[PDB]
Amino acid sequence: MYQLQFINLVYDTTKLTHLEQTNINLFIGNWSNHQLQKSICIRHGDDTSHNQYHILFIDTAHQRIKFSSFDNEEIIYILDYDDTQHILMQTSSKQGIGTSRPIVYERLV
Amino acid sequence: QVQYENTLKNFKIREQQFDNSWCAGFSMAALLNATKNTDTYNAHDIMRTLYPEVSEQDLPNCATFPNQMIEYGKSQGRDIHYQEGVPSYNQVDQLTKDNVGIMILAQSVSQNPNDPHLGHALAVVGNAKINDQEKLIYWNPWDTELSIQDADSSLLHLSFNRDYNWYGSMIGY
Ligand SMILES: [Cl-]
Ligand SMILES: [Cl-]
Ligand SMILES: [Cl-]
Repeated sequence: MYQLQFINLVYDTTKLTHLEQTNINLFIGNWSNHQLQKSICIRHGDDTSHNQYHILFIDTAHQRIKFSSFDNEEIIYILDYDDTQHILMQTSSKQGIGTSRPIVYERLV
Repeated sequence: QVQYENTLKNFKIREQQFDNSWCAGFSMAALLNATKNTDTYNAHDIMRTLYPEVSEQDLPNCATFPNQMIEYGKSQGRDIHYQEGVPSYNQVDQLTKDNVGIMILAQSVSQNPNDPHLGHALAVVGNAKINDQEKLIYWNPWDTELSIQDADSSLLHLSFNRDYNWYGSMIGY
């Protein structure tokens, strides 16, 4: 069995440009990494969701979003669009020097 | 074609960074294994040494501060100092021949003030002249191979199409 991380992104589309919304939407879905036996379920949640994360930055030029959870504000998640069936997830410590390898996740179905 | 190559004697890539923030542990471990001529340093153990209290479950998210880089160095019999900017080709050449390890401190290239900087540590391996131009040779813990930097440039073109600025170094490993 795999480990499953739920990422409920909480944000208000009325406040975003069409390009910002298009970029966030690139990441919505279910994704897996076989080497780590780990899967991620990325959804647009709401304020009563569990596993909430808030958006720190949307980089439309590079197709990348940064976000963090209220559970641990000291870790920043960075998602990068790779292609139609793959994204890259990276984590970085907010304090100190330390940033993971981008981890490739492939689209579940 | 390589006209001249100067690398740390016993440097070998032995482990690779995945889903953790231990790039400084990786870099220090590789530099120390190189200068001490051993295989007994490793990222996990170094980070554990730096964070004795932290649970195994939470260790992967621990990052490294400059003071820890210097103090860990000291515990291993090394006098570490910070130098701002990129080291010159001639400085790297001397240090490498003198079997002294250099850790790179790099920061992601930020798009605007609201875009958070990410910190990353790498290891210098030496220097070379390739097609008539001076280069520095480096190892990014994300990778299983070495990389080449124009000696006149602080802009690092890391794998996965990520650009970082080499803002300074910890010299003395
Ligand atoms: Cl718009
Ligand atoms: Cl929910
Ligand atoms: Cl910042």
